[PDB]
Amino acid sequence: TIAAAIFDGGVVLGADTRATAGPIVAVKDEMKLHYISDNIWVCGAGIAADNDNINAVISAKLRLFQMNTGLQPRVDQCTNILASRLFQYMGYIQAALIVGGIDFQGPQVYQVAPHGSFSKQPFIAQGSGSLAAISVLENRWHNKMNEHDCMEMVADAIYAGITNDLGSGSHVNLCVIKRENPEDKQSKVIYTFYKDYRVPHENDRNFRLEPQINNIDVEVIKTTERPLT
Amino acid sequence: MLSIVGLQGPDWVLIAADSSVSSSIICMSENYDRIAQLDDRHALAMSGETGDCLQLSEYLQGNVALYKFRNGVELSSDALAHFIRHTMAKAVRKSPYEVNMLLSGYDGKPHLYFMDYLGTLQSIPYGAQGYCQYFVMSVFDKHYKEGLTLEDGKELMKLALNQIKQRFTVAPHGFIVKLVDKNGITKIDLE
Amino acid sequence: MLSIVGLQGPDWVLIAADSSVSSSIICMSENYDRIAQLDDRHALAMSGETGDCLQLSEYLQGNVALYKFRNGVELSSDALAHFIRHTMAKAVRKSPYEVNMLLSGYDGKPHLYFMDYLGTLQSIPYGAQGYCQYFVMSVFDKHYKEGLTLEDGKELMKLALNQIKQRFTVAPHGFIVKLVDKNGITKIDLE
Amino acid sequence: TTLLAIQCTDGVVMASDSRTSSGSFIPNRATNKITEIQPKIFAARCGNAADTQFLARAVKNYLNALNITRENTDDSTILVASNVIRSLIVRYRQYLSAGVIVGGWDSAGPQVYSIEVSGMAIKKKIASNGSGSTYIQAYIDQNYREDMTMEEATKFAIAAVTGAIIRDGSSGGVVNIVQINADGAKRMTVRPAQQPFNYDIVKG
Amino acid sequence: TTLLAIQCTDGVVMASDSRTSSGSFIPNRATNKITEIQPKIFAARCGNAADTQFLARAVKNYLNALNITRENTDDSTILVASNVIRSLIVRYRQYLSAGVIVGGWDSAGPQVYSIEVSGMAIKKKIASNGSGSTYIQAYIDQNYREDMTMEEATKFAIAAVTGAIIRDGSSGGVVNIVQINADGAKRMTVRPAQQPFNYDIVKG
Amino acid sequence: DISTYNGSCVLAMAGDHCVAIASDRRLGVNMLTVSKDFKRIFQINDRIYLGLAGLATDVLTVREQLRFDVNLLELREERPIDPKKFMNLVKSTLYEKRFSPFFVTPVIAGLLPETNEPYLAASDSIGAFAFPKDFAVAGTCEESLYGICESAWRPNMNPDELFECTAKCLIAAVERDSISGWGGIVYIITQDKVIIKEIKTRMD
Amino acid sequence: WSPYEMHGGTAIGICGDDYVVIGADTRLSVDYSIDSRHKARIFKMNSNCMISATGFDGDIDAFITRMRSILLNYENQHFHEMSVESVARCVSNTLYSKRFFPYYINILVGGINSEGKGKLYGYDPVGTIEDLHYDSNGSGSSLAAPLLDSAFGTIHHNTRPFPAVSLQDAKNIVRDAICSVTERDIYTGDALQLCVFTKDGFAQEEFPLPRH
Amino acid sequence: TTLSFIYNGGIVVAVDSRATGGQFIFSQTVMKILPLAPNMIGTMAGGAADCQYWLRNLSRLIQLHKFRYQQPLTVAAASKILVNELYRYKGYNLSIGSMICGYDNTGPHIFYIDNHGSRIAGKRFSVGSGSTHAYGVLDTCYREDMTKEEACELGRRAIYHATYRDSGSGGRVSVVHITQNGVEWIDKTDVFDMHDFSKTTF
Amino acid sequence: MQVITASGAIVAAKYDGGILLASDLSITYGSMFRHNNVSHFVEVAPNIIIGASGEFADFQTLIEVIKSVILQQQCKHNGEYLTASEVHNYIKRYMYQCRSNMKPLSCKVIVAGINPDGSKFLACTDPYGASWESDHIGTGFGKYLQGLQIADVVNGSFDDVKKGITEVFRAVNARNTTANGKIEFITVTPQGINHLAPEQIDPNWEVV
Ligand SMILES: *C(=O)[C@H]1N[C@](C)(CO)[C@](C)([C@H](Cc2ccccc2)NC(=O)[C@H](Cc2c[nH]c3ccccc23)NC(=O)[C@H](Cc2c[nH]c3ccccc23)NC(=O)CCCCC)O[C@@H]1C
Ligand SMILES: *C(=O)[C@H]1N[C@](C)(CO)[C@](C)([C@H](Cc2ccccc2)NC(=O)[C@H](Cc2c[nH]c3ccccc23)NC(=O)[C@H](Cc2c[nH]c3ccccc23)NC(=O)CCCCC)O[C@@H]1C
Repeated sequence: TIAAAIFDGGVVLGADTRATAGPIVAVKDEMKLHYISDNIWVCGAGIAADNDNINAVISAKLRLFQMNTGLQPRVDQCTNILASRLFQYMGYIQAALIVGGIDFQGPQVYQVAPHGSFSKQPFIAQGSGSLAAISVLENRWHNKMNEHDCMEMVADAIYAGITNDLGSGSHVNLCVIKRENPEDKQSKVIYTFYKDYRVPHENDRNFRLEPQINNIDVEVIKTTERPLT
Repeated sequence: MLSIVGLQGPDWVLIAADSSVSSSIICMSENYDRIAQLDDRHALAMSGETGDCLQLSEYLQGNVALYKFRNGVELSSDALAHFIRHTMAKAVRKSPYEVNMLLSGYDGKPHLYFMDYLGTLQSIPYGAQGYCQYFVMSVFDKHYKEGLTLEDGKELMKLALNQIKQRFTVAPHGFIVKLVDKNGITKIDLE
Repeated sequence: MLSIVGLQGPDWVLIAADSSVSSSIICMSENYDRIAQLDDRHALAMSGETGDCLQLSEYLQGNVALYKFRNGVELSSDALAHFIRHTMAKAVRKSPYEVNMLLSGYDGKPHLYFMDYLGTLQSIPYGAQGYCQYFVMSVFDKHYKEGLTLEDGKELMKLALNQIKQRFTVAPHGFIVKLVDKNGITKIDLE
Repeated sequence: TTLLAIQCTDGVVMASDSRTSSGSFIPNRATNKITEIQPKIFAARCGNAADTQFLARAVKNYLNALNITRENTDDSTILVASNVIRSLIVRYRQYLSAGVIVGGWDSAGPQVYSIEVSGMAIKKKIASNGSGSTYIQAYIDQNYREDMTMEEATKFAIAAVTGAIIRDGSSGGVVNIVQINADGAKRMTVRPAQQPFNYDIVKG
Repeated sequence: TTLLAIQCTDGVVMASDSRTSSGSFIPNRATNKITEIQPKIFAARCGNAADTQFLARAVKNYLNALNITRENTDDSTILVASNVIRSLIVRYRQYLSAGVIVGGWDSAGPQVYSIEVSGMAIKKKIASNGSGSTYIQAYIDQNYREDMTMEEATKFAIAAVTGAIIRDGSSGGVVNIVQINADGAKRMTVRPAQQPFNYDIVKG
Repeated sequence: DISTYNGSCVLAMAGDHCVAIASDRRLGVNMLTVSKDFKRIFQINDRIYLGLAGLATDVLTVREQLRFDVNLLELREERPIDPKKFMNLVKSTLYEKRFSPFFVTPVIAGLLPETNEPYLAASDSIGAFAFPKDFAVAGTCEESLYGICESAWRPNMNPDELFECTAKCLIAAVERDSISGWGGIVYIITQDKVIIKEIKTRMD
Repeated sequence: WSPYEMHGGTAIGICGDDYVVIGADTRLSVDYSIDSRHKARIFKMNSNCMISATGFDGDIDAFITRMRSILLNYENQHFHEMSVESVARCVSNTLYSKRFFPYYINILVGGINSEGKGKLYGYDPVGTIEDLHYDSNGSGSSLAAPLLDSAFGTIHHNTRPFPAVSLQDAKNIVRDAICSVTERDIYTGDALQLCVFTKDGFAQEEFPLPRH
Repeated sequence: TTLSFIYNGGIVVAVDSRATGGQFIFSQTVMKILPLAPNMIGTMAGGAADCQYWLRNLSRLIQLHKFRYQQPLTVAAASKILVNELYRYKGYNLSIGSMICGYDNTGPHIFYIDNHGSRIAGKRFSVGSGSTHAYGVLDTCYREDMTKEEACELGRRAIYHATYRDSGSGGRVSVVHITQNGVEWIDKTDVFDMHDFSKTTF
Repeated sequence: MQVITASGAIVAAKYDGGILLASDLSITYGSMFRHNNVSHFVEVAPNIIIGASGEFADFQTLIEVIKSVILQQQCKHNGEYLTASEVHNYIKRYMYQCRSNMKPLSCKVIVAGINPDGSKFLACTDPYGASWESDHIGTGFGKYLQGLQIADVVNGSFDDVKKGITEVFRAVNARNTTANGKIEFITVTPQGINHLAPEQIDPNWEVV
């Protein structure tokens, strides 16, 4: 479950932290919200390596763009590059991305489908828990909502996916792209990443047999030690 | 598709069969008798799934015995061959017996019948079911003389079986060869 | 999936291979050498399509010779094994060499390498490629003593090959067995 | 999807629904299916959003390429856009599953070109595409008039796209309207509350 | 195929095209797709002609069976016909690919029941089925009135089936109309010359 | 399947300033045990070890490509590759084959150069890397290792206790995985030495 | 069309000298969707045994209904409730009666025999019966099986006597294993129905599990 | 891996105990020898449910014949009953690889039966994924004039080597020694204990 | 499991006074909005209503079967109706028998009733005969587009459960292609089954 909505002064992206190796939770604290530029973040659903590499590649492209050109990467620019890259792979790179950022055109949230389709929407939810998240976003998102309301809404959407979707779980990470000065629309676009913005307590391991009963006796055939050099 | 060979002579039929039974790539046994003696006069070499050849052999032998007991007379080699063909044709229409057979018999005159799984009944002087028919036929063709002596017939059957052993990729570990003649069915060793 | 077996000893490697080459169900030849002597020190038993094993053997032998001529030194058994594995891994990524090999070698010390078609390189004391690995391993496991004499090793290889012949359904007509030791590669007859 | 481009006397009215459908899920219910190729060239997009968006991107690229070597940037731009979309749909016929109604205004006046998913480009005064357009075919036939102005064509296009929205699951949401005249393009959004009718016309 | 049964105040108007399609071939261009189950029970048939004709045959059989043990032959006959067609479509869901609009008049008045190919029987005042009905959905929505009389519903049904005929290749030929009131059923054939419009409404 | 062609079981584990990385020693061809001496764990550098679980082919291909890369990087930079930098190198190596993935899953167990902190990096076949602070699991015994380690792992395991769970928590997993096992080997990388203990697992 | 849903959820049985503890997650989920969060998959069958079922829930219910009817027939026609051994054999026979249209359900028959001993039987969908001392079924069976193997080392040394744990030690092993499976299995969670069959009979506890 | 061989001292039937679905070892304590009659056992290889259910049903049929008729049911008879019952389900995708071993009036008998309907009499059989390895041990180390201990060890070692070389074989070798005096359940020996960890070649 | 004419999402949730079910009154033929004002719920007993999401032909078959069984038991029990538990048990058995006969009913069936003991009974049988009793059940995109809106208020006040179901069905109308028309609400309370006026639950269209 990843999501991203636009509030009055910026964008709130959010993602669960579960990565699944099929039916098994491979990662319980996986990072799906990825910095693209100081003004653009991308949450990602789909194949974990696909999202990681597409986000790293477009982040590198826009970092080069900002270093050479000196220009703040645009959310539509990031989305166009992601959409073109995902389209040239014909959906093979399974990265359903949400690009949330701020540029001179304000705060923008785009979705980029794995096949290279893209769309600017006020709020987006993608991933296996996208429907549970998008219910929350549909019933909670409104124009010019404030930063905290959108934070709570996006966190509740990620949490809806966590609770309802088995492919989604663990914590809610958020990122809030805003401007350092809400009054000034030319003020620096900052991002605040809330790692573990929600850590659902009912999803914590309630029990643990601390004196682990173990009857497997380890027999060492051979022990060889070497200096760590 | 196991190797069964048949060689009808003037007054005998040498009926050989792959004596080795395998479970996939494992040779389970090396003396497996695939020539079901349906009667004291008829040996039916069978080539196919061991468990379908066994069931067909049991059914055919039981029906031959039932004919002999119910009717005091025994089935002729032609009559038994046509009964087997009737069984195989009924099956292939309903549930094919995946068993290709050589019915050797001696009802006073030697008989050898090619009997495919479908129900193809054909009296033959010699024949084979399995892939060995691709290897033995020419041998027989090149070396079968009319009026073979039983020893010349044994040499010819040994020739065909050695052709299988030497040239057939899936070469049987050995063959069980039975002589069907006026003395009944006797397991003869080709040496 | 032809039967190749290997048995590394204290100072030798007995490398056997199915000596019979077949075209489908026909045994075309019975003395076919599937153990390509890549070098005077290395015999690569090959199991697979005869025409892919031949091409891989020619490439590997030519590259070993090229290494020996270009560089005055010869490839080690480990180095040659890793070069073969590199070839097989490149192929499997591009166009797999459907050839499972046992690289026996003696570069001053006996070496036997399991080398699957994919590029699985593993030094082994004994091994097999084909279905014979299901039949010979236990034999070796049950009868391989550390420090085997070359004659005990020959008896053990004969044991494994007779296990293939007796229990493997697709039983090779025979095996070509080569001793790879300080004297090079010599076709030895297990009797 | 519902697309309806009407070449009127005084301009082009490109209407569409806003529903992107992923099965029975609407990943984008405010989809802008009429892409602005140029200020007065728009591409109503039907089919794979990736494919049709690539077509819009590539036709923008090809129209800029058309203008590399010329100064009459406003000449044959709708016709060239249609030709390029046709060439891309034919060239990527295996890959692209996309039909584009490229409508708008250029030096040649108001023009609508329907490039079907097959890659068949045809100049139309009334072009319709998408699964929703089917439901409104008879409606269009009985309510389209060649003499409709851009206002009349806009009202008709809103009504037709609303009918397709109501009857088509793949069509829904707002009616995205683009009115392209010589002076430029005006975008309008007819949200379900502002649409002439809703689900209640079904059996009544 | 186009089928359009309208339950009016004074009767039922079952319109259909007459085109049986075998691929792009019309084996029967004067197909009577509205089968007379009983003098005032008719089955507009969509789908496999064999399957729908078997459904009509079997519902005639089941309605006669319904009347074996009763004398109120005119009671619940449309409803029982719809129930039976539903039961046959569900029972032969694997085999039968058929949707039947059973409309007509019985003791309960004028009734139209659309039994979809799925086997979903629903009482409707306006039921439409077939590939051609799709093209007229919006048209029906914007031109059907619950207050239409059998004359008004007949004119509307002819117009709608004509639109479906024009736009649907699978729909064509004449409009077969059945007007069932308490007094019985009147069949009409609107040949293409008598139809309100023709192919020329397409883009104009 | 090719992922289970060579049964694998790799298990890295975090202790108190010490990592463990254990592997089953089996080289199996599907259900056949070829060897009990297969090396899946490779010293990348003094404080980085790589356990490659999966196709022995790809295990050696990726171990040797990573050795190529790390040797070149250490020659150019004249310093050992950092565990994080080697993790990124492994991710790059595995995603370079994104469309033809290696059938190997890496488990990087290292000590961070400065703080000697345990560094676990488990990834899928294409470099999607997790960085568990407790344990990394890979191979055909993946789920088994996940469960046993999730229950068994405790913070601040000293090299003795860390080896004890690596061995026990690997024995439990391999002895439930038919195609992996046949002995284990645990590399305990502590701040000053590496202890390679060959552990007795079941040989069936 | 597969007539199953392969729902998931994990069950873990541990027999003891005088007890059988089967803990099963109550999650009824499939295809990343949770149909129910509390669908008890352990059923008290009679005063001697309980049946834990994992797998397709329709098959679980059909099999449990059939086994309840079979046990009721047995209690009527024998005037004593079916023993855990007899119920275990009936479970094997019932699962095999659908051998070619299997109940895609894994069964644990955990009960107390006439000797007061805890008897646990593990099954596959087609009715293989293993008279075992601990077993795991369901989506997290692979996760939990090594956990029970460590707890008992029976897999490691299968000829050594089963190191039976206290009833509470078995309950804690099942709880910890279910918690681990829940942490790693997406189809296991929302609760742990921890049922214990002793001489006292059937005693059910519910423990919250992570619902993510 | 199951195996059964007749030698001069009787029948030695050694089976592993591993039930493995896919690559996961579901059990290591499953009983793959089923006693059918006082002097006759059946081994299990293939579908565990199929093998155990059908050996249980063969035991029921043998008991029915025993109570119905004074004539003892031979091992050949039990094998034929089982192979007819299995052929009744020919095409039903049963998976039974069994050895019906035991002593009857005619002495020792092993019949390899399978769901395919095969029924092969023999003095030496091995069924299951590790059958080839157990065969490698048996055909090589088998002697007709073995001792009871030597024969039990031969079966045990054949199963152990099959478990080592077969992923589908493992657990504990259950060794039974059938004689004219009945089925003797020699013992269950963990193949883990049988492995020689002094040796390094395997 | 073929769904041609589909009933859309159902969202049932227990509240203090009963079970509030909600569903559009639309049947969709494929993606087409085919029929309107078709209640996806059928009152089978005075305190037992049955809805279904999916093949509405299969829902009609099931409702005919349920009504025949209820009538049989009413004949047996002097007009006394089967309890919601009994009706759901029969639906579970029938749908599992249909999935085992390989002719499954392609409809997730909700049984919402008040048992004679006054206990709210909300259960659901999926097309495969897998059944479960919950305090709230979503079928179709009423399950997926659900989040915590129902779980957080289930068994709460009628207004809270109505608000949560309205949130879920706003999500359904926004994001379900087959969602058409007003969402009818039905309260199954110990005082009977009340069909509340259908509501047009509008997605927030300021998003554009
Ligand atoms: C809500 O809906 C969330 N759902 C889950 C499944 C995220 O946990 C996704 C969709 C998530 C996206 C994501 C993005 C960035 C990092 C992690 C995760 N998807 C996954 O985690 C995927 C699921 C998956 C697998 N295959 C496909 C195909 C299409 C779509 C989705 C998927 N999981 C993975 O990619 C696996 C990660 C993995 C497996 N073992 C690991 C060990 C250590 C570290 C990571 C491991 N990898 C694979 O399955 C291998 C793929 C090989 C392809 C050739 O996120 C949203 C928010
Ligand atoms: C020789 O080397 C040994 N090989 C193995 C594989 C024994 O483990 C066999 C052949 C053995 C026979 C056997 C006999 C009696 C008891 C146990 C085992 N086979 C198995 O163990 C099989 C392997 C298997 C998997 N799928 C098929 C299909 C056809 C034939 C064989 C197989 N395993 C099983 O049958 C499973 C046993 C079992 C016990 N508890 C379980 C819990 C959960 C899952 C499985 C369990 N059962 C199933 O796979 C049932 C699947 C039903 C799906 C609807 O023995 C010789 C000696």
